[PDB]
Amino acid sequence: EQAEGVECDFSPLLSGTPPQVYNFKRLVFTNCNYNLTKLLSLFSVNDFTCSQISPAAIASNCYSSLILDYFSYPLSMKSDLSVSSAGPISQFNYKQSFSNPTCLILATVPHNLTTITKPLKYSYINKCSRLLSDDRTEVPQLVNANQYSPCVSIVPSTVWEDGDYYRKQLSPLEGGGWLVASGSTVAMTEQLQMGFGITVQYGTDTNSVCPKLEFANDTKIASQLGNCVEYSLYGVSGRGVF
Amino acid sequence: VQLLESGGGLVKPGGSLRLSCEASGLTFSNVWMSWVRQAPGKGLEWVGRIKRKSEGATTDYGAPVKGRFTLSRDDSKNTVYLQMNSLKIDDTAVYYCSTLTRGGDVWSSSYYFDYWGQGALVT
Amino acid sequence: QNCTAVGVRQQRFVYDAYQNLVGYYSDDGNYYCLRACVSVPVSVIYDKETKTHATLFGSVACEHISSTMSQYSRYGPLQTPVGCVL
Amino acid sequence: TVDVGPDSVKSACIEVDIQQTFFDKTWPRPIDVSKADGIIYPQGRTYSNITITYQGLFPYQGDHGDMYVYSAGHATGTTPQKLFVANYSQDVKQFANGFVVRIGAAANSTGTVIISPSTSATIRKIYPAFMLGSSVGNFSDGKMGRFFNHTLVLLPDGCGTLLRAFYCILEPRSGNHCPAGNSYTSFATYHTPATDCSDGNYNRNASLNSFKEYFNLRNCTFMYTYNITEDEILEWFGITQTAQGVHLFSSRYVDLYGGNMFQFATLPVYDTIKYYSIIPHSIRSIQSDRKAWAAFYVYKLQPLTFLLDFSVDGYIRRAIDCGFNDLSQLHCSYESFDVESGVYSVSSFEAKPSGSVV
Amino acid sequence: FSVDGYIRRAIDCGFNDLSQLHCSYESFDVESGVYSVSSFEAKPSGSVV
Amino acid sequence: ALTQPASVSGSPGQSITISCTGTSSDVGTYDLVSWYQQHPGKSPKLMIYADIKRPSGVSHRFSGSKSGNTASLTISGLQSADEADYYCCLYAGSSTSVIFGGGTKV
Ligand SMILES: *[C@@H]1O[C@H](CO)[C@@H](O[C@@H]2O[C@H](CO)[C@@H](O[C@@H]3O[C@H](CO[C@H]4O[C@H](CO)[C@@H](O)[C@H](O)[C@@H]4O)[C@@H](O)[C@H](O[C@H]4O[C@H](CO)[C@@H](O)[C@H](O)[C@@H]4O[C@H]4O[C@H](CO)[C@@H](O)[C@H](O)[C@@H]4O)[C@@H]3O)[C@H](O)[C@H]2NC(C)=O)[C@H](O)[C@H]1NC(C)=O
Ligand SMILES: *[C@@H]1O[C@H](CO)[C@@H](O[C@@H]2O[C@H](CO)[C@@H](O[C@@H]3O[C@H](CO[C@H]4O[C@H](CO)[C@@H](O)[C@H](O)[C@@H]4O)[C@@H](O)[C@H](O[C@H]4O[C@H](CO)[C@@H](O)[C@H](O)[C@@H]4O)[C@@H]3O)[C@H](O)[C@H]2NC(C)=O)[C@H](O)[C@H]1NC(C)=O
Ligand SMILES: *[C@@H]1O[C@H](CO)[C@@H](O[C@@H]2O[C@H](CO)[C@@H](O[C@@H]3O[C@H](CO)[C@@H](O)[C@H](O[C@H]4O[C@H](CO)[C@@H](O)[C@H](O)[C@@H]4O)[C@@H]3O)[C@H](O)[C@H]2NC(C)=O)[C@H](O)[C@H]1NC(C)=O
Ligand SMILES: *[C@@H]1O[C@H](CO)[C@@H](O[C@@H]2O[C@H](CO)[C@@H](O[C@@H]3O[C@H](CO)[C@@H](O)[C@H](O)[C@@H]3O)[C@H](O)[C@H]2NC(C)=O)[C@H](O)[C@H]1NC(C)=O
Ligand SMILES: *[C@@H]1O[C@H](CO)[C@@H](O[C@@H]2O[C@H](CO)[C@@H](O)[C@H](O)[C@H]2NC(C)=O)[C@H](O)[C@H]1NC(C)=O
Ligand SMILES: *[C@@H]1O[C@H](CO)[C@@H](O[C@@H]2O[C@H](CO)[C@@H](O)[C@H](O)[C@H]2NC(C)=O)[C@H](O)[C@H]1NC(C)=O
Ligand SMILES: *[C@@H]1O[C@H](CO)[C@@H](O[C@@H]2O[C@H](CO)[C@@H](O)[C@H](O)[C@H]2NC(C)=O)[C@H](O)[C@H]1NC(C)=O
Ligand SMILES: *[C@@H]1O[C@H](CO)[C@@H](O[C@@H]2O[C@H](CO)[C@@H](O)[C@H](O)[C@H]2NC(C)=O)[C@H](O)[C@H]1NC(C)=O
Ligand SMILES: *[C@@H]1O[C@H](CO)[C@@H](O[C@@H]2O[C@H](CO)[C@@H](O)[C@H](O)[C@H]2NC(C)=O)[C@H](O)[C@H]1NC(C)=O
Ligand SMILES: *[C@@H]1O[C@H](CO)[C@@H](O[C@@H]2O[C@H](CO)[C@@H](O)[C@H](O)[C@H]2NC(C)=O)[C@H](O)[C@H]1NC(C)=O
Ligand SMILES: *[C@@H]1O[C@H](CO)[C@@H](O[C@@H]2O[C@H](CO)[C@@H](O)[C@H](O)[C@H]2NC(C)=O)[C@H](O)[C@H]1NC(C)=O
Ligand SMILES: *[C@@H]1O[C@H](CO)[C@@H](O)[C@H](O)[C@H]1NC(C)=O
Ligand SMILES: *[C@@H]1O[C@H](CO)[C@@H](O)[C@H](O)[C@H]1NC(C)=O
Repeated sequence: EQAEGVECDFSPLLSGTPPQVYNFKRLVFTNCNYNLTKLLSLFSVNDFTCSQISPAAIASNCYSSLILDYFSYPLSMKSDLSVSSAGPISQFNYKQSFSNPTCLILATVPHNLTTITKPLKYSYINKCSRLLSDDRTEVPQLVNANQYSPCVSIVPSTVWEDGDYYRKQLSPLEGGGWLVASGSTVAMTEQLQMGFGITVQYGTDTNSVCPKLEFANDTKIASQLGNCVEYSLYGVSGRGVF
Repeated sequence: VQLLESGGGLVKPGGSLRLSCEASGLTFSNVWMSWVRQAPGKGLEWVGRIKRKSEGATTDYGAPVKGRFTLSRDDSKNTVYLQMNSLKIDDTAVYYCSTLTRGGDVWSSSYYFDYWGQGALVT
Repeated sequence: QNCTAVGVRQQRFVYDAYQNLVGYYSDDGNYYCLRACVSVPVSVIYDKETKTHATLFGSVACEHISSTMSQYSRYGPLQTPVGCVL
Repeated sequence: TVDVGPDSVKSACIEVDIQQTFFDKTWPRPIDVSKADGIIYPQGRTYSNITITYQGLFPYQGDHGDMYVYSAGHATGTTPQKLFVANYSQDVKQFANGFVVRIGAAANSTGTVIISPSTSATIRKIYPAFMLGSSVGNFSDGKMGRFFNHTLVLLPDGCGTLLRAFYCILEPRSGNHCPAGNSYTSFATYHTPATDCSDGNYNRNASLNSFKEYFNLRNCTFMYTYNITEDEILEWFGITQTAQGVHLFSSRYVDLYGGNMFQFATLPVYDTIKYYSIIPHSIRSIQSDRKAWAAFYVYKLQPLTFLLDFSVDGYIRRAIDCGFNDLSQLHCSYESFDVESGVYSVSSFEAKPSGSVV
Repeated sequence: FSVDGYIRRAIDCGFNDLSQLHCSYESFDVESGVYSVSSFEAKPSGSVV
Repeated sequence: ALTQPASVSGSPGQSITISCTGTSSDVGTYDLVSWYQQHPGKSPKLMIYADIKRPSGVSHRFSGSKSGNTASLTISGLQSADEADYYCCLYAGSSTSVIFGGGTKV
């Protein structure tokens, strides 16, 4: 038993300019029929990995919520998307959860996908730290799994030149002092390259985020009463007698 | 501001040539320097640019001379150099010593070339 | 705590048989003893029929038991032959 | 960008006074766990006629909470005068794990008018307004309470018939008594019940318009409205934030007469909320006719463990705060509200570390 | 280890049976009786392939 | 890449424009296109920068205009003395090259 709804709309993703890594966009799907293949069909995928969930399950099971985080990303920097990364990008721009089931998709954009536009260049932040009230002591400021860079409000939509240094003072609420940052650029390739993070949440609500499936009239509770059956009710599976 | 440029001449393809120029009226150590070229019948084409000494004096080049031309500068003389390690016949052009600046701020920047020198002919 | 030095002086740290740290030679030349911070054991005296209770603070001298100890805090107490009871 | 209507067209803001000494009153209403007061119902699963433990975001037992009240503004007969509020605008506090608020705590009781030392009145329910965001500083004159970039603003409107929520950038107006003008004191919302609370036509934009008189809205991401059934029944409202955005809880839509809170809406706000404040509100009533309003109480939530009593109707009626005291822990240990007599062991008391030594 | 931190006595726990007995009880003073000790291992000769 | 008209012309006193088109990354998003004027035998000079303003050495006849992904140079009350080769130039910051159009015969 599943409710009917609408198909998950990924048009937003495909209808504008790709976000920067440290300023990505988040699409959350709830009560929805998804099709991961349909989406990936539009991209010349380079890689696809998962953790604590199979590549199959991510495209076939039911979830309480499905989160898609998308942004522009140089293909060549994949080495720092590992959980156990060096840090230059991971610890400041974008991190993913290691406690929830997650996947990572790396793909390039074909010439035919003309609805998605091309950025001037790639940007990222390499440095981000806080200065204390003594204007001498500094402490690194890192980004968490579901957060945005701690100094995202300081850094502009693009890094014009490597070494561009940004600064603002802090109000007493945060303990005063200064918050500072510095980034760099990467030359844009002939074709747009893009990355997608996926987080899967289970058990917090009705698992109504499912694939789209048809059905027969012999899969109802009614008229099956008293018999041992297998079941799947809004993502909740098991075996028993109704 | 005056940008005095010299060092042109005729060198057969396969050979090499170095251009140089001297800046006066500006603070050399506080400006970016660059080069462009223009062949007869063609429009303007970027050769490359060099940063300030305080910035490590790094360089960036146009694709047409990638891996062939090198830029350098020396603040003790207020001069800029462009060395053409390997010349091609297509390099026949007038070269121009120039400067590069930015407007706006760090949040939103805008780049442009303000000053240009007399130029020199490479053929 | 301030105490008498034991062991060999060159090593800053003095450890127990359990390999726990029990002493240290300070930069000022003094030797201090070190122990883990001690907690206060508690048991609850509970009477169902009268729906009431009292708190028995282990084997404390009843010196460290202030009033307002009826909560963990994230009549006064009296000292008995058992421990301190509030 | 969401169109949220036109800017205010007034050349100046309405003056608002702050006489704090009129608000320095208290009627303590601490969380009583034995009545499941402020308990948020588990979202994923229901139960029936059982006692189990559960971990989640709950208030501490015994917490008094932070009491806030609203008052009538000044008036001379049938002509309203400048507004009158407490110093709430500068009261910027940490969001932490989110919070819950008791609404209509003293409804139906007899009280007094805040701006009149000896005027009695019947106490009626009023809904709280909030402003939330990630970064806060000062206004141009050095006064506190200016939120930056996008803010989440929650404004009950229509004299308590609808709740409106939106996420926009606040652009302060420069007129007299305005956030970015001369002679600035504070900002506040208000309504004029004489015309705004007409039974046959509630001004569903009264509070929104008043808000606009102080700040313009820019680059709005969203705006939602929810309807409110008008009554004097005590209710709870709560707000939390996760990777899924901002969650809004209310007892009204499921357990109106029981108090169990349930999620009713989620907002697409993925910007971490760090700070929030209570929005001031004054009522521009007639001098000869003023009302008393129930206080509301704000409580902090923590990742605590509770013993929950699920009744035969699936609702929670009693709970135990397993970390409140020793006896309480004992009931939790046995997962039961009935424990035999005797002497039982419990968790010890521990001293937290003082200044470190290096 | 003496009170002054210097090592005055030690037991080589792999020397012989009695030596191991003291090490087994982590003491230089053990009670009388008959105790089990580590067995004597067999050693292989040239391999066979 | 920047695309310009082969040539633009008119009589002294008339108003003419020189277009310079590209995409969202060239003109649309940022105001970073500049215009140059080159006389035969001479170096180019800067007429307008950042799609907005001119150097004090440039007359008021020359003004910028932008619409969508199209940039242009407007010459109001053109003079015979304005006869020159005009160039549209695009340049951002790091990790990118300087882009020039083919030039316009004005
Ligand atoms: C300010 O003052 C207002 C009133 O002026 C007050 O609101 C009123 O609160 C009382 C409760 O104290 C409401 O009365 C009833 O409350 C129960 C809630 O559950 C309790 O009582 C049941 C009784 O068996 C217990 O089992 C349970 O454990 C709780 O103790 C409601 O369930 C009642 O609902 C009745 O009316 C509904 C209307 O559609 C029916 O659908 C429902 O089946 C109930 O009908 C039954 O009772 C009716 C009583 O006259 C009877 O006429 C029907 O034939 C049928 O028997 C009911 O709500 C009272 O209604 C509230 N008033 C309003 C307008 O809702 C505020 O709480 C108070 N504020 C403060 C802060 O004090
Ligand atoms: C979240 O919200 C914060 C604010 O709450 C935003 O940051 C603010 O951005 C505004 C601009 O949008 C800053 O205000 C001023 O911006 C000017 C930018 O330069 C333009 O204007 C100058 C004026 O002559 C032109 O010359 C220039 O070419 C540009 O046109 C700054 O120049 C201003 O600086 C002033 O104060 C400094 C203080 O020492 C002086 O030194 C300067 O001379 C000048 O007086 C000013 O900055 C505003 O300051 C920003 N605040 C902060 C804290 O950064 C965030 O950007 C927003 N988050 C995001 C992601 O957008
Ligand atoms: C009280 O405040 C509310 C605030 O929501 C206000 O209603 C809003 O009014 C504004 C206009 O001031 C509406 O914004 C636009 O108005 C134009 C008018 O012609 C509409 O065409 C716009 O339609 C867009 O959105 C539609 C959504 O499906 C699209 O189908 C359409 O193609 C357009 O994209 C848009 O409405 C604004 O939408 C309303 N808000 C709502 C929820 O309708 C209200 O009027 C105020 N009340 C009073 C008495 O002032
Ligand atoms: C937040 O809202 C403000 C107000 O709507 C946005 O500023 C506006 O941004 C638009 C660009 O989309 C500017 O468009 C103008 O178009 C005319 C048409 O010819 C052009 O001549 C102007 O130079 C300009 O391009 C508009 O002027 C601008 N308004 C103001 C007051 O600056 C703002 O961009 C929004 N911010 C975000 C993040 O959406
Ligand atoms: C999920 O998306 C895939 C890819 O678009 C769908 O598979 C296609 O379905 C159409 C239906 O007519 C077939 O013609 C294609 O050949 C299928 N493609 C492949 C690769 O098999 C799939 O059906 C979608 N799922 C649902 C439930 O519609
Ligand atoms: C720390 O402990 C040392 C060792 O007992 C103390 O030093 C002794 O202080 C008494 C005070 O009259 C002297 O008579 C001893 O001769 C000192 N011993 C040595 C080895 O000098 C020291 O004062 C203690 N410090 C504190 C703050 O109590
Ligand atoms: C409880 O009260 C009785 C009262 O008699 C205390 O007993 C007396 O304690 C004092 C303490 O010095 C003795 O001198 C008396 O001789 C005791 N009287 C008797 C009859 O023994 C008793 O100690 C109190 N208990 C506690 C825990 O304080
Ligand atoms: C709710 O649970 C209680 C027990 O926790 C049920 O009461 C028991 O019902 C059985 C039925 O035979 C009796 O034998 C027990 O003695 C009852 N216990 C008590 C304490 O009375 C109660 O009936 C359950 N309620 C519902 C609606 O199922
Ligand atoms: C609003 O004014 C009240 C009253 O002066 C302030 O609350 C007092 O804050 C001090 C700070 O230590 C406390 O000691 C008092 O007990 C508080 N009094 C009351 C009645 O709460 C309050 O902080 C002021 N708010 C702002 C934003 O300035
Ligand atoms: C922003 O406002 C805060 C107060 O709300 C200012 O901090 C106060 O500055 C005065 C200056 O004498 C100090 O006496 C207070 O103790 C400060 N308060 C705190 C909490 O530190 C702050 O300086 C203002 N910032 C700006 C830029 O004006
Ligand atoms: C809140 O209730 C009001 C009831 O008046 C709703 O507004 C009415 O919506 C119906 C359509 O279902 C219209 O025909 C009426 O004319 C509307 N009333 C007015 C005064 O315009 C309102 O939409 C409800 N709001 C929410 C959030 O549910
Ligand atoms: C390429 O885009 C066009 C739209 O302009 C579309 O009709 C066509 O089917 C697309 N081709 C592929 C292979 O997606
Ligand atoms: C289920 O029964 C309804 C009854 O009219 C019928 O229309 C429908 O087609 C049936 N579905 C299947 C899969 O047989």
